[PDB]
Amino acid sequence: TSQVRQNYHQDSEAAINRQINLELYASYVYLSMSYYFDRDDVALKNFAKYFLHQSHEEREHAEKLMKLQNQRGGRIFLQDIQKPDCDDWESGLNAMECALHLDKNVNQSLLELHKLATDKNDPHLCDFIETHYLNEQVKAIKELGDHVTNLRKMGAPESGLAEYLFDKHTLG
Amino acid sequence: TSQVRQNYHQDSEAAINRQINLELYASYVYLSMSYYFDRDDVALKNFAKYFLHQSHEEREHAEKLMKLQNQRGGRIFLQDIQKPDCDDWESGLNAMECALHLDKNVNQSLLELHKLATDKNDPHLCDFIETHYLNEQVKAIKELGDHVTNLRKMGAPESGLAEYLFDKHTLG
Amino acid sequence: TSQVRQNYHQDSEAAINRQINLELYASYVYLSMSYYFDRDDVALKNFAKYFLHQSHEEREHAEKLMKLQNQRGGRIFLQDIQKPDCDDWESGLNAMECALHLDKNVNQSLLELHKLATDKNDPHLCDFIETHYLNEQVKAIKELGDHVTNLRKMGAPESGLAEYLFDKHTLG
Amino acid sequence: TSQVRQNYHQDSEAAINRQINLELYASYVYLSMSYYFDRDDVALKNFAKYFLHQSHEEREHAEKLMKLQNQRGGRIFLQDIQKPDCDDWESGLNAMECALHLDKNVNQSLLELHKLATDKNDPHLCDFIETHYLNEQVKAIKELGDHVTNLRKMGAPESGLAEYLFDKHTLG
Amino acid sequence: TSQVRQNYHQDSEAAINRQINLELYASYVYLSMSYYFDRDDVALKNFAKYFLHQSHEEREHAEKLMKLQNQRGGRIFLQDIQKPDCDDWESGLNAMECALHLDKNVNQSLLELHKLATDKNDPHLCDFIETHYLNEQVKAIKELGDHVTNLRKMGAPESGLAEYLFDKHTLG
Amino acid sequence: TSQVRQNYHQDSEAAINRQINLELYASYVYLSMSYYFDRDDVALKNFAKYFLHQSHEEREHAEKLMKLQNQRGGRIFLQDIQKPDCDDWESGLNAMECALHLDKNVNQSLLELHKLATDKNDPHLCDFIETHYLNEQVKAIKELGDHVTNLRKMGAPESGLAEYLFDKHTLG
Ligand SMILES: [Ca+2]
Ligand SMILES: [Ca+2]
Ligand SMILES: [Ca+2]
Ligand SMILES: [Ca+2]
Ligand SMILES: [Ca+2]
Ligand SMILES: [Ca+2]
Ligand SMILES: [Ca+2]
Ligand SMILES: [Ca+2]
Ligand SMILES: [Zn+2]
Ligand SMILES: [Zn+2]
Ligand SMILES: [Zn+2]
Ligand SMILES: [Zn+2]
Ligand SMILES: [Zn+2]
Ligand SMILES: [Zn+2]
Repeated sequence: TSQVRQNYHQDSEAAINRQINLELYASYVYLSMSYYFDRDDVALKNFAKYFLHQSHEEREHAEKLMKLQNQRGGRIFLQDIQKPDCDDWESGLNAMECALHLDKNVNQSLLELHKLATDKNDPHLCDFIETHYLNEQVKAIKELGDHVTNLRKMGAPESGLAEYLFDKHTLG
Repeated sequence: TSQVRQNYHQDSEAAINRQINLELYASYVYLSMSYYFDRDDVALKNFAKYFLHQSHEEREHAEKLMKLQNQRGGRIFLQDIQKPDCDDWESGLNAMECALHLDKNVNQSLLELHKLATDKNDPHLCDFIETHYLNEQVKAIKELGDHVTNLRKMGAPESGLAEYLFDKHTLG
Repeated sequence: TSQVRQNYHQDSEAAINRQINLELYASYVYLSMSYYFDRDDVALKNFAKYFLHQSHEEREHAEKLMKLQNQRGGRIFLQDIQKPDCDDWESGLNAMECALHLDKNVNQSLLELHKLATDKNDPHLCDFIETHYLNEQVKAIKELGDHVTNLRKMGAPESGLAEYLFDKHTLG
Repeated sequence: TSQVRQNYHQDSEAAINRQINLELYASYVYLSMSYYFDRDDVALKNFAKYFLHQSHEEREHAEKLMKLQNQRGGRIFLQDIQKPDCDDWESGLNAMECALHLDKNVNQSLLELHKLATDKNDPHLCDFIETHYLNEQVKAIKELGDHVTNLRKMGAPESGLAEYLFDKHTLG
Repeated sequence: TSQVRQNYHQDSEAAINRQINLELYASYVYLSMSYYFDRDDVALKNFAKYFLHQSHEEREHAEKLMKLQNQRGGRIFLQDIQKPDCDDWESGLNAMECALHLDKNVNQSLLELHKLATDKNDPHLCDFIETHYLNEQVKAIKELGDHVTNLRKMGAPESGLAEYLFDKHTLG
Repeated sequence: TSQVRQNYHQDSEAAINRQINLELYASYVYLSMSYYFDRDDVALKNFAKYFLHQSHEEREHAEKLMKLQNQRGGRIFLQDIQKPDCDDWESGLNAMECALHLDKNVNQSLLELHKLATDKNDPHLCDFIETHYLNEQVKAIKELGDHVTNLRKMGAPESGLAEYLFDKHTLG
């Protein structure tokens, strides 16, 4: 038991360690999506940049949870980072749809972490999650939804014109 | 035999002289492609600029090989620069496809030059080719492939809209 | 088969994909080592910074190989990133010893990749590896060896004084 | 027939296409002369620079004629660029004598082009040639004559002292 | 056996130690040549400066090889630096001829070192030699050849006028 | 006999030539000591810098004596530079002790040179030696003595802590 540990439940500790793995996984999915758009037969450079940015943010989120763990006197236990579900992400629209899905899954896990912190009366953990994670996640999900909507309305994925112009005018 | 000549095989000398002619030819093809896009009935000003830039780079590559020849104590022997295969390059997509083809043919010749330098144990020539030519060539080929992919996906050559917007948003 | 692919052997492609996984793994090991030094019962802030820097460099190395793959017309296939061997890295000296070991293992893999590229007469891949990877790896290994030597001479891991002063005067 | 074509005779069009080839050839001769002076057994660096500058100007002149062709609604037809008459240009004086000769031959062709434009009552072509080509050509020829005179008076080609000092004091 | 040593053959180690001695010797020859030109009965101040610069570069090359040795885990073994063959270097032309000769001898040794590194499959050593040594050596040899050519053409060593003007206009 | 020679005894000339060799040797010893501290199993970077600085100063001292020789109308005769007595300098303290010893040996030779110049009534040589050499040598010896004292008092060579902290706080 850490000399700093206070009001920090075993279950919260375990849940943070799960959250660290999930942020790392999300980072990995976005890394895979970015370089898919860097292929010579896909060639949408701003989709690639957009997803590489999201990838580095997810890693940064992981790092902040790892800092949180040590702050509270918890002990970090890392797990394998699972390769993503796809190697080939099909189109800019499909990738955005999969990103939206992934962000909601990460959000659900954040919400469950907050429920747990509430159940354990850990107001420091509750506020940490609300301050750094919940509103950022909500903004991301709204942005990914906006992107999906625009791509669909432009006639993606069928219109390669649509994905080309979106890359230029929205992601550029 | 030059007072500077050292470890420089007759065959390498001949092969450099062939490479100088090929870079000059590539310069010429790109020159022809540029001014095709400057015609009043083609009128894609950024395709024209793009290909004029590639043309001057090829000439610069020729000049660097000519410098290399003299550096090593070889003797430059120039040959006719052959007019390109086409006068009319048809479309922005077709021109990019022909540029891709040409760059791979030049790359193949660079690779054969490197094999020869290796077979003759000429590490200075090997590194010259790797330093100035191989990665530049690989980048060019990846870029031309990206361009071809985007044009095709936008609906070129049939969509004159596609070639117009590509000229603006990618080459502009 | 990619429109850009040229002189790029199936085996090189596979070997790059293995190298991408290994750089990612090394990134992960360093991430784990960094936050070990951020524990309240370890508390060596510059060891933590040092290893976090190495972690981000490894990720950057992975990203550059992923770019290389697409450049050459290869296809990126990602694998799980394995959790590191330890959760608790014991001391600054032990962590540096494990870092040295890891960097030599990564170097060995780089060397095998270069042998393969040589055997396949792929001078572009040979030079890529020499330019970005081999000398950087040699510098890292020399630096980690210097660090290990100094820690040992100061009386680490037994002297907590030694690890404290090294963190201040060398890593600070 | 181009939508822009006006008062532009078939013969003028053909003559411009001949002029483009000749400027390109002159560029090539000067390129060859430059790198002759870059040989380790010739080694007059400012003769080399001087002739490389003239080479790039000739190419630029070719490009301006190609622009002219398209401006008027003509169609560019490129021909082989013939290798120059010599590989070895003998001395700085001899090269200047050959440059003088070449510039007068190019001038003669410019004058014949102007006669033709006059005979076809094409005042736009007449003025184009007078504005960009005739006075520039006359200056070049006067300069090359000045250079030849000075080299001869200094005792070139026999005095290697003379060619060395001219390179320093006039071309440097 | 060094904790950093990897893929570094005993023969490479020995060959680096030989190369360090040769760069040091070349430094010494150039030092001797410089101060010959500083004699009151020779008095060519820019020949003296030129050769002193080359001398310090050679020492710097030695130092970089010594760094390389330690980088790879090799052990530096220094040998006597032999006094140069001459005390009196006769003329600016003769000194340049001897410098050319010396640089080719050093180049030959560099090439043999590269053959050895290749035979031992040491791509790090191969690239080190190509990156820092081979092109620098080729440039030096081309420059020394240019200098020899110009001196000879001006009428050195017989013309003391020629050596005086070369010192001013080329080395100044 | 040089047109500039005046009041410059054959013995002084010979003694200067001996002094040039000794400064060069001292330069070499310091060069060897520097790179000993650059080994991965020694790793004291500021000891390495300190001794490399001393090395370049000794070379500069040699060069100034060579200038002196020519100034006075003497003739420089160079001898082999002998490899130093050790390859492995053992510790920072031992290296400083050997440096102190070497500097006193060089000082003794300077003093004998001054006695000779005095005996030959060569006030220009006497003052040259006093101005550039004697006080610089005395400062060096006092500094090396200070360093030795501090290392000994800190518990070097046995305390690797002592050598590490001295490198940081005194040589850094
Ligand atoms: Ca798995
Ligand atoms: Ca709150
Ligand atoms: Ca033909
Ligand atoms: Ca596992
Ligand atoms: Ca290389
Ligand atoms: Ca012909
Ligand atoms: Ca000897
Ligand atoms: Ca000896
Ligand atoms: Zn996140
Ligand atoms: Zn090229
Ligand atoms: Zn790496
Ligand atoms: Zn012209
Ligand atoms: Zn050298
Ligand atoms: Zn001294």
